Amino acid sequence: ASRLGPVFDSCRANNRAALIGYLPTGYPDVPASVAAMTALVESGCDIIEVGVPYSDPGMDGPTIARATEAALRGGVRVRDTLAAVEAISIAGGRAVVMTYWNPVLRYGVDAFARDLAAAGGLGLITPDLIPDEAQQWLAASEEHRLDRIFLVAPSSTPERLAATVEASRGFVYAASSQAAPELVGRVKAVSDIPVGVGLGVRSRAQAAQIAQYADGVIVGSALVTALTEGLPRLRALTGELAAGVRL
Amino acid sequence: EASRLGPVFDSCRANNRAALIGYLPTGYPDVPASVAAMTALVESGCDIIEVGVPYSDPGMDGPTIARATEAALRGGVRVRDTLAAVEAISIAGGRAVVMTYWNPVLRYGVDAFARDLAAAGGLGLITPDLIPDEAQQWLAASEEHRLDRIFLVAPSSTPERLAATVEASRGFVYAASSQAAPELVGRVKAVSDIPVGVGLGVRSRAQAAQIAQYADGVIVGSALVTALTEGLPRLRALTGELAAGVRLG
Amino acid sequence: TSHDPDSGGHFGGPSGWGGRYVPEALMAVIEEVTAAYQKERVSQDFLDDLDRLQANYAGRPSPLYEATRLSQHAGSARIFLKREDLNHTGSHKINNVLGQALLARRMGKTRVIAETGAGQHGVATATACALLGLDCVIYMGGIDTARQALNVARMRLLGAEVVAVQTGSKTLKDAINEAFRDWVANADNTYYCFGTAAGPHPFPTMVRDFQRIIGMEARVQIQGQAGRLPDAVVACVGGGSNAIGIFHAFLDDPGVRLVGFEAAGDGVETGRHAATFTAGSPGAFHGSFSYLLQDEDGQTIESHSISAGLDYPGVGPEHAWLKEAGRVDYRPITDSEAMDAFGLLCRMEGIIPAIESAHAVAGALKLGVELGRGAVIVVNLSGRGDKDVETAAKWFGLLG
Amino acid sequence: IAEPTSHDPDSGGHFGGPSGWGGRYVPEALMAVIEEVTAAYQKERVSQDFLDDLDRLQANYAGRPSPLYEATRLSQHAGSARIFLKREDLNHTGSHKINNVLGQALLARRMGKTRVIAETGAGQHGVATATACALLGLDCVIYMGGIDTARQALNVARMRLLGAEVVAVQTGSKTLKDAINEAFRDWVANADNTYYCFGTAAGPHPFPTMVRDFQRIIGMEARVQIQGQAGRLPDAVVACVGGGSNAIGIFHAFLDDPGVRLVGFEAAGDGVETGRHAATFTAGSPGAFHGSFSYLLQDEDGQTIESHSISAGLDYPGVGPEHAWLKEAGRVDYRPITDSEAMDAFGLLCRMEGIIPAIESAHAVAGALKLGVELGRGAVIVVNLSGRGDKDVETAAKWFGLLGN
Ligand SMILES: N#C[C@@H]1N[C@@H](CF)[C@H]1c1ccc(-c2c(F)cc(Cl)cc2F)cc1
Ligand SMILES: N#C[C@@H]1N[C@@H](CF)[C@H]1c1ccc(-c2c(F)cc(Cl)cc2F)cc1
Repeated sequence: ASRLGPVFDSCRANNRAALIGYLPTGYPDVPASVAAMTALVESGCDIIEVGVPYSDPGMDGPTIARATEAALRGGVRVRDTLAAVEAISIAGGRAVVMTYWNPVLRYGVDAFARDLAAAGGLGLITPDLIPDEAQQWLAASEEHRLDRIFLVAPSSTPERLAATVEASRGFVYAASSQAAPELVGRVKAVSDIPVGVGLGVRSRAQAAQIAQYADGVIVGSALVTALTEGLPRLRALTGELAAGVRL
Repeated sequence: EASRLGPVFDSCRANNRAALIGYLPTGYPDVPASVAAMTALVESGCDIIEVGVPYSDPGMDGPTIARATEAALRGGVRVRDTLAAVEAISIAGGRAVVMTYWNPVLRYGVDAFARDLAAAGGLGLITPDLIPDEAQQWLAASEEHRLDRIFLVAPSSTPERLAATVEASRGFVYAASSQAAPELVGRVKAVSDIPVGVGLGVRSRAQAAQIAQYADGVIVGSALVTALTEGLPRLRALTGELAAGVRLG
Repeated sequence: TSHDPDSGGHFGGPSGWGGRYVPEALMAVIEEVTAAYQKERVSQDFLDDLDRLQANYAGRPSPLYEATRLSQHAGSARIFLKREDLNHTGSHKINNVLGQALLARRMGKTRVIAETGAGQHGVATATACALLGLDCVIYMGGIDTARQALNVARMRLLGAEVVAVQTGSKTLKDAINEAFRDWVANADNTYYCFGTAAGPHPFPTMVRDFQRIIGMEARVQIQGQAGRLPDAVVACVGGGSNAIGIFHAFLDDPGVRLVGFEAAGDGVETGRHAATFTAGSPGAFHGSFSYLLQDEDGQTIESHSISAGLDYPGVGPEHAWLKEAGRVDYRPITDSEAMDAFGLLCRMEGIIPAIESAHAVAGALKLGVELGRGAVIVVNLSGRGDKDVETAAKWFGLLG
Repeated sequence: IAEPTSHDPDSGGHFGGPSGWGGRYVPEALMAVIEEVTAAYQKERVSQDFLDDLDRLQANYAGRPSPLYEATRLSQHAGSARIFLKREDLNHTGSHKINNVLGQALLARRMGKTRVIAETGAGQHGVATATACALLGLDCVIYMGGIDTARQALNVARMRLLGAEVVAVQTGSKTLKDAINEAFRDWVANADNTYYCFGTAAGPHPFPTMVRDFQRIIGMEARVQIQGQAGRLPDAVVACVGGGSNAIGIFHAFLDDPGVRLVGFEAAGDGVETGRHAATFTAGSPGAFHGSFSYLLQDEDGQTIESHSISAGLDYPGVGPEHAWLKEAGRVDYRPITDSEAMDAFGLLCRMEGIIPAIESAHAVAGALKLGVELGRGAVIVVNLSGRGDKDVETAAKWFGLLGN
């Protein structure tokens, strides 16, 4: 089974989807970001996406890209992300790391998987790593018992979607009007792996719309904006999002 | 048959002197003021007057003449103003030739310009950018209207072109230029007895005296324009000094 | 096909140079470009269309000139200049954009996007798009659009749109990132005309194949004028397109040295350089595994050079393979060295070189001193320096 | 091989009679160096060693032969005629002018001259001269109007980078025709060691013929290329006409071809009726100017009228004498093109073919489009694209509002 298997299992048994919240390490600073990720656990986040700020995030929207620019300006390091994963685990949370692949290559693919597992991390979301280049990652993924969350797109060919879902473990990230549920149907037609959907969820009503067909609701840009206004707004927005996934 | 300027050099040679040849451009500062200055040159001892036709692109002219002809054209000077100046110089009892680039003459009409200039009392024509190779129309018109043809020779002139240029000249030959000017006159006098005028940036009486030793005529132009810019009293004063310089005894 | 990568785009097998380090959202259009290229790569109608444009439109072949007055400054060696500066648009970049624009119309794409630094590749792309009737959008760093107003108007006169990128450091690196995001969203009707021999498969191979004509011509020309193969072939290396183009025909010649010269800026010891091989390290960047300038965590660091075309933190993966294989050596050339070669080429041969190309000339002078009298060195003069006259005038104090 | 001399002037440099066009309207102080240049050129124009040296420079250094490109996307605007562009824009330095300065600089070396002087309008020929002078170790001095030096700061530095010296002419109207006057005065003083590299097919003998010969390669190449690509001789060969060097260079190979129309297009500025133009043949009259008897813009007294054009290369009050002869003989027709017609063709060639032409060349392109409408579908017109427009981008951008305020 997968490390996140039990997480989605207790979600389906409660007639709800999983709330998956993203936050970048080191925004506005490293201690403040860890305090915010701990707040996500307290406020009802099932899975945490701890993002590694990268200097050239091509797949990141403007809100997240400007927060990782600020975090890098503040001097965030890759090891700071593993410190946040350790803090989230001690607080009873469940955390995966989302990062571009070059920081992993610089760290060492086997060494990063080892230290990520040793910090309590459960998986790795790789937006710019396709299974065709994941030879080293697949080996370290199995050796250290880590989930590998690959991404699929509305433009994925049937041969590539099946191959990408076959290579995934834990859940499949489906990134993008009705193209999001159609993409989820293509995955569920070839495998029974949970599917996460993140299209810029913004309110409680939007979280329920995705939760009608997706196993996990991925929220990222909205949590960063809430954290900019303040920490109390983050737990308030996360509270509204936690109520939407149960509807 | 003798040239129009022939008897002038004969008389100058008899009095043991060189001819003083003065240049002034028509219409500087204005047309009446230049005519008054050309008249003053006759009154002050100029044997021959060079009446310059201002031209928009005068390559052979120095900076003093160039700025003076620019100002004359800004004032709207015309080619016919030069013919009127020749009339005034003839009326004042002087002798005038016209120095001009060839395009104004071509525009006016070569035979027509020779006719009207000869009528106005003109004696000859100085052509700084007309070599004998292009002077077929001009040779015919100068013979028709009894006008002297003053071509130019230079220190760099080949022995063949120098003889051809002297052969083609009537009146006097213009030698335009350390020791280049006397050597140039020696080359002309080695093949002909035609009078030779020397222009050399003459500016004082002593310079005119040096040239009068070996040349038949002393040509002064830039220094006269500079003096006219000061005024007619300064121009009369300078012309008297130059008239004294050409006289050797 | 002897020096080509595998189906995944990897040079050297287990080393893994190149590949496709892109998101899945872009793999459909990349497989579409790879299939289209491998189909037209062997179509005679495509090769005939390209040859007609190269000859009648771009001015190929470019000449090979022996700069005899440079010899006394190159240790009495013999410097031959591959005159890519005489191409249409003024550089070797016209070779790449003619092949990709022809391919884009074979694919049915109606829109072409391209990155650019100070404007050379953007002008070339707009030139090819106007020629073939393609909608063209150029992405340019906001810092570059502010001080390159005439190159912008140049692309604008050619009928292309120009977008100033204000994200990131607002330069060439960030313009590529923005064209990437554009291509992800518009891959149905848009083709990405990349400007150098990097990026994901098949772009490093495809661009090299389009630049191969430089080396093929230069190898025929040098044997005709000198009677033998050269002792060395040198070129400047930014992303690597003009270098790999002239290097490729000589790869299997045992006696021919291949030296690429990269921008060292103020010096490699100063952190204000662009020497990717001299001071960089392997990593994944812009869709390929190659060398780049990065810090201890793998973040892209800023590059500095008086050249615009060599002001790039990365380098093509096939060059990283040739460096590992020991076939090509890569040496640094500083700003000062390049400008001395710039002015020397102006005073000695009357050729005003692109400041990028002057790095190759400067390295050729140093290499001619090493090899001695009579040595034959072919130098790829990638571009002309009309775009750089103002920069060079300030350098020598001829302005004021 | 030395090409024949069927259309040459007489020994005095006169076209169509011993009192026809051309000749030498220069002072005697200059005839020594002109007879020296004439003798040197007549010896070298038939020297196989000289023609080999020039061919070697034209091929490996200048980039010749230039291609002949059929601008298919222009046909719709040219009455469905077929427009072929002689791509002189691809020459080294970017214009046909490199053909002229290479031969004359080689000739200056053959003569033992060590110093070369030249005029320039907005900088194009001065850069070309300085280029050849750097290549052949000659000292270079460029004369340029003070108005043009202040307005063309980069071309001055371009010439200094090439090792040349620039002198600002602050006399007269301070432009092209006054830089020529200053270079002429320099030659009279330094003829012993100085060669005057004149920039067009005008001036005294032998310069109209010599400049024409160094540009005849354009027409020789084009006449072969047009037969290979079109299968027949063209219906018309056209080119822009400033002084006339690029036009006469492409015209010459087609002179004895009976059915090939020859049309030169001159700059009409704001319009021939507005007095702000440079249409020498259209609004000028015969006269002697800059050493030759030809056509020039002059008033009733024979004074030179200032010329105006949005292009700097066609901004010249005169024209070469061999063109005046070909006009009188009826071989070549000369038609005007305004600033707007040229800029319209400038932008069209940019959008349709990706070629940014020199504004001088845009006049020829504009006239080719008009000629294509007159000649109709299928007509084959060869256009001399005399230069590239990188120098004219700033002017064209202001014209099309691409710079704003
Ligand atoms: N994920 C991701 C990354 N954000 C940046 C750094 F890796 C972004 C990126 C991805 C791809 C490219 C790319 C390119 F440069 C050229 C071509 Cl032809 C195709 C491409 F797909 C560029 C930047
Ligand atoms: N006299 C007289 C005239 N002052 C101006 C008008 F004609 C001056 C002049 C004379 C000659 C030339 C000339 C030239 F343009 C090119 C060449 Cl190659 C040789 C030349 F000699 C130019 C201007």
